[PDB]
Amino acid sequence: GSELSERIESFVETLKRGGGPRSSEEMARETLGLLRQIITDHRWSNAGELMELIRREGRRMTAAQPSETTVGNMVRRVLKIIREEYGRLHGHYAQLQSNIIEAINELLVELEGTMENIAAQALEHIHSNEVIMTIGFSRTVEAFLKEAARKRKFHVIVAECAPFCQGHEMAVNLSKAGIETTVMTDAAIFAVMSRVNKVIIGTKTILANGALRAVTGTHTLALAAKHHSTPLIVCAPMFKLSPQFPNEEDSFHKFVAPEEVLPFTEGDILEKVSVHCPVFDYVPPELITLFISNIGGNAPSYIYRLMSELYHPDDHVL
Amino acid sequence: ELIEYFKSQMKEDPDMASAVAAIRTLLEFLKRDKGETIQGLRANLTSAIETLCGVDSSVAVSSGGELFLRFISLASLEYSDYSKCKKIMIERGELFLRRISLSRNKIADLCHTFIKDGATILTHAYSRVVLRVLEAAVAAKKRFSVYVTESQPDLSGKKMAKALCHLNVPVTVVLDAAVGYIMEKADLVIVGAEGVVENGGIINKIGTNQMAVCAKAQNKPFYVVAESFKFVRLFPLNQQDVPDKFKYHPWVDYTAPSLITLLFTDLGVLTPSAVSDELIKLYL
Amino acid sequence: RFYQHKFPEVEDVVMVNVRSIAEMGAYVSLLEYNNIEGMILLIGRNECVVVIRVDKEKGYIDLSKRRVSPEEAIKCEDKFTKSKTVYSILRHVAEVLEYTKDEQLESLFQRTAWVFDDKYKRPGYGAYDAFKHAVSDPSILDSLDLNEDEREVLINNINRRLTPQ
Amino acid sequence: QVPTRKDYGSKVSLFSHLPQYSRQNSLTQFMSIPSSVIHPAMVRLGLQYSQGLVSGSNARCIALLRALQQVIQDYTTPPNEELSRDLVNKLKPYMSFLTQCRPLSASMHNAIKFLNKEITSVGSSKREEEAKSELRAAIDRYVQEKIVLAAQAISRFAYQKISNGDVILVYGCSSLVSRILQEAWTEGRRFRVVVVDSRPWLEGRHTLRSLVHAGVPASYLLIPAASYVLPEVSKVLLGAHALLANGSVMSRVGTAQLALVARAHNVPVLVCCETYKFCERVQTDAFVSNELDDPDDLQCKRGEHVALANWQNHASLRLLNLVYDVTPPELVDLVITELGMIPCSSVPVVLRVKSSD
Repeated sequence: GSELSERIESFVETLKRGGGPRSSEEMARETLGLLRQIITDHRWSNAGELMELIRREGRRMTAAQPSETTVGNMVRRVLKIIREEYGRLHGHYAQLQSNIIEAINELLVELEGTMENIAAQALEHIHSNEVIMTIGFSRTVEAFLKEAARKRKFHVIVAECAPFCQGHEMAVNLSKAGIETTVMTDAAIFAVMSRVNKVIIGTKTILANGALRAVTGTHTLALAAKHHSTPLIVCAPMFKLSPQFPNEEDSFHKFVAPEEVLPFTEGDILEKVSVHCPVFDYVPPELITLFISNIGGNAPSYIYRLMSELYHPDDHVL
Repeated sequence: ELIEYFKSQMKEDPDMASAVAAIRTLLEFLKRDKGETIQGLRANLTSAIETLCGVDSSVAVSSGGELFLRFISLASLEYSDYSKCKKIMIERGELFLRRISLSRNKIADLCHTFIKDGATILTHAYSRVVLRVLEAAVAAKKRFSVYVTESQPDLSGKKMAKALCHLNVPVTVVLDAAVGYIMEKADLVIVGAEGVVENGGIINKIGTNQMAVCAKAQNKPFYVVAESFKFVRLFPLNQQDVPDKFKYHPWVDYTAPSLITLLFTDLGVLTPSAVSDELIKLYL
Repeated sequence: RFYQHKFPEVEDVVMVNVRSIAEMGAYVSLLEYNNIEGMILLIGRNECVVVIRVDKEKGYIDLSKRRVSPEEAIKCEDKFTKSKTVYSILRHVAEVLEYTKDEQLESLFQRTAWVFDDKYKRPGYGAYDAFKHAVSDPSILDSLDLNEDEREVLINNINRRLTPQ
Repeated sequence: QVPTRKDYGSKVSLFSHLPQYSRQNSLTQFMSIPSSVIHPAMVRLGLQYSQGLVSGSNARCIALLRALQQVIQDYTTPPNEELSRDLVNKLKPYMSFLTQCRPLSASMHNAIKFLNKEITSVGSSKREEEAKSELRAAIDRYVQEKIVLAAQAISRFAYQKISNGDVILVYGCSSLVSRILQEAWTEGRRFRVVVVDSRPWLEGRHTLRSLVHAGVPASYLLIPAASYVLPEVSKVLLGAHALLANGSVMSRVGTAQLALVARAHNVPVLVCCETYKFCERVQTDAFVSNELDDPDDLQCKRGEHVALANWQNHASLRLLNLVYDVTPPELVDLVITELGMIPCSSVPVVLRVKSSD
C-alpha cells in the first residue's frame, strides 16, 4: 500500500527533526502500531523476506539518527518474537499473522503497565526523613516519586540537565504535589553529597555491558557518589535496554548546536574557539548497584541474562 | 602411540595454539587402539593422555581436554549398538573443531571495531590471538603505535616486535620494570590470556598482574581476550592457590580477579562477572 | 559376589544405588558383585537401570535408561530380596561351622551354585520362590542336595524363628 | 480473637517497618491456654522459637518445618469444602502468629512458599489422607535433601579449599560451619582456628566449644580487636543468614565489619550458603529489614554499677544493637554453595533454572 511508506517517512521525519516527540513511551506505542501495520502490509512465503524487509526498515531507523535505541530494540524483540515462532512451528503457514498480532498485543499491554509496576516497587527503597538526588527527568522518575511521596516524607534535591535546562520543568512539574524539593546549579553537587545518602538516575538508553548511557552530568555525579559510597540506583525499565556496545559504536554521543552553551550574542570571540557539548555521557558498569524493573530489581551484571533471554543474540547488526 | 604425534603437532607446527592442538590431537585420536566400549575407553585413555601430556608446564592443555570431554558427553546416544555412540557420531567432533577454529575469526570480527584510532597500546608477551585482532583492526584502515614489554623468563618481546613490524605497525619494546614509567602513556592495555577462570581471574605470564595493578592505578580500561577453549575450571584466591605443577623462580603468577573491565569470546561480549554465567552453561 | 556368571549379560535389570559422580555420569560399582563398575549417560538414590554393552578383558560395563519406561517392579524386588537373603550366611558357608571371617575361595560354591539362583532356568528360582517359601513351608522340604538335605544347615540358615514369608 | 503485640520503651524513628520487641512477656496474655484457631504444637515450637534457644537458621527452619509436619499430620479438613485455599487460609494466619511471635528470617519464608507450592499442586478431588501422607513425605525429603546433602557437598568442596600451614578465622554460628571445620580438620589437615565473636551475645562460644571438642587449637577475641589479627591470618571464613538478590550476605552482627577489615589488609573472604536461602525482594542497605534483640542486655559485671541499669527512667535516651545486617556485593568474594565455587554478583542466576531454560 501507499500508506505504509508515507507513514514510515512521517516517522523518519519526526526522527530526523531531533529531540522529541513526547517521550519514549509514545515512541514505543506508535512504533509498535506501525510495525503492527507492517505485518499486514503484504504476504510472505517464508520468514526470510519479511526479515529482510523489517531489517532494512529498522536499519534506516537506526542509521537516520543513532541517538536513541527505543525503536531499535523494539524491532529487535519483534525479531526474537518471530524467531521463537519460527522455533514453535518446527519444534510456515498456520497462524503466524494472528500469532504475531497477539504477540505484539501482549507486548503493548505489558508496556502500558511498566511505570505502574515501577510505582509498585518504588515503596521499599527510600525511607522517611531522607534525601534523594536526581538529574533531569524521565517520567519513570515522576511515577516513582509521585507514588513514594504519597505515604512517606522525604527531601528530593535536583540538579538539572542543562546544556539547555529541562530539570526545572521537572521541578515545577512535581512541585505542585508538594514534596518540598530544592534545585541547585549543576556544579554544586560534590559538596552536597556529604549530606545525601542515596541517588537515582533517570536514564534514557542502557546498553548490554552493565554501563548506562544517560544525560550528561551523570558521570561526575556518579564519580562523586563513588567518593562518598552512597548507593547508586538506576530507575530504568527492562524495555529500553540495548545490546549495543560503547566503542563498538563509532561515537554513540550526539552533540547538539553549541548555541545553548555559547549563545549567539558572542561578539568577535567565536571563530578561534571550538565549542561542543553532548547530551549523552558514558558511565561504567562498575558504579551502579541496584536496578529496578517491571519484574523487580536486578544486579548490575544481571542485565546480561536480560539481554540474552530478551534478545536473540545475533541481532546486533541493525 | 600418539605422544610424538602430539609433539609433532606441538613443536613442528607453532602456528596453532596449544589447546587447539591438543583437542585436534585427541579428536583425530578417536581412531583408537580398539577397546570398543563407551565408558572404560573414554575414562582411562582420555585421563591417561591428560596425565602423560603433563611434561609441559601449560595450563590450557588439561582444561581443553576436559572441555572436550564435556563436549563429547552431551549428544551421546544409546541406540542398541556400539557403532553410533560416538564411533559413528564423530562428525559432531568435526563440526566442533571447525567451529572452535572459526572462533578466532569471530573474535577478530567482534573486536576489530573496538580499538579507537590515536590510542597507543601497551601489551605483555605474545599470543596467537592478539595479532589476529590487532591486524583485523589495522586491516580496517586505522592507525595506532604500540608499546610492548620485555617479559623476561627469556628474550621474549623481540619476537613480538619482529612479528608486528612484519605486520606493519610502529612497534617499540620496553624493559619489564619500566611499566609504570610508560603505563600512563598508554590509552589501552589489552592482554591475551593464558587461562580464564570463573571470577575474572587471569592466570598468565609473570607480568599481567603488573598490568592490572597499574591499570587500577591509572583507571584505564583493561581488556582481555579468550577463545571458547581455555576456560579453566580452577578457583583461585591468592598467590599460592593455583597448583605448584602449573608453576615450575616462578613462571606463572595470578592477577587480581575483580578489576578487569571487558572480555569477549565466541559467545559474544561479556562483562567479566558473566564468566560464571557462561561456565555454568559449559560442562553441560 | 553371588552369581557365578562373572559378567552380567544383556537385559540384566538391576537397581544399584548411585555412589560417586563422573564427568559423563556416575562411577557406580554394582553391589551385585565386587569388581564391576559402570556409567550413566545423560542425588544418591537407586533407580531401575538396564545394561547394554559388554567387554571381556578390561572389565568396564555400561548401563543407562535405554528404553525401559513402563516396566513393572516386583520381579526386581524379588531379585534383590533373594540376593540379600544370601549375604550374611550364604556365600561361603560350610557344612555349617561358620568361621565368619572367610571360608575357602576354591571350595566356595560346591552346592550353593546349584540351588539358589544359577539353576536350570529363571522359572528355576521362580519355583524356588513358589514352593520354597522357605524349606519350613511346607514341612515336606526338598530332597536332592549335596548334603543329606540340609542336616547341619537346617537350623542355621533360615529356620530359626518363623521363616517369615 | 485477633492477636496483637505492643512495643517496649523508646523506639528509633528510622525503623518504621520493623519494631523493637522485648523478650520479657507472655504470648498467652491475650489468648487462652487452648486456642480454637492456633495449634498447640505451633505455639509450642513458636515459643521455643521466640525466647532464643532455637538460634541457627537451619535449626529454626527444621523446627518450623516439623511444626508444620505436626500441623498436617493430623489436620482433618471438614467436608463440603475445598482443600488448598482453606489450608492456606488457615496456615497463613499461622504465619501471622509466627511473624508476630518473632519476625521473619526469610529462609522459612521460602519454606512456606514451598508449602504453598506443594499444597496447590496436589489436587482436591484426590483423596486427601494419602495426599497428606505424600505431602508430609514430600516436605521431609525436601528438608533432609536440602540440609544434609548441601552440608555434605559443601564439606566435599571444603576438603580441598583449606591449605596446610595456614590458619583461618570464623565468625557467626550455625551447625554447618561446625561440620565444615571439623570435617576439614579430622583428615590429616593441620591448621589452628582462631574464633572471633561480638557483644551483647558472644554467640560463637557454641562454635568454639564444638571446635575444641574436635581437638583443634585456637585463640579467641572480639572484632574491636580484629585490627590485631589481620597480620596473622591467611584466609577468612564467614557464616551467612540469608542471601540478598544482588549478592548481599544478609548475616550476623559483625560480618561486613570483618569483610571490610579483611580486605583492608587484603586477606580474601569466603562465605557459605545454600539453596533455599535466597529471597525475591531486594534492598539497598540495613535500614529496612533488621531486627532488634533485647536492649538492656548491654551490661558489664564490673563493680556495683551497671552502666545502663536505669534505662527506663530516661526519655531523652535511645540505644540500638542491629544484628541482622547487610554487605556491599563487591567485597564478598564468592560463596560456597552446593552448585560450586561461584562468585558473588553471579548469584541470582537460579531464578530460571526451573523449566530447563
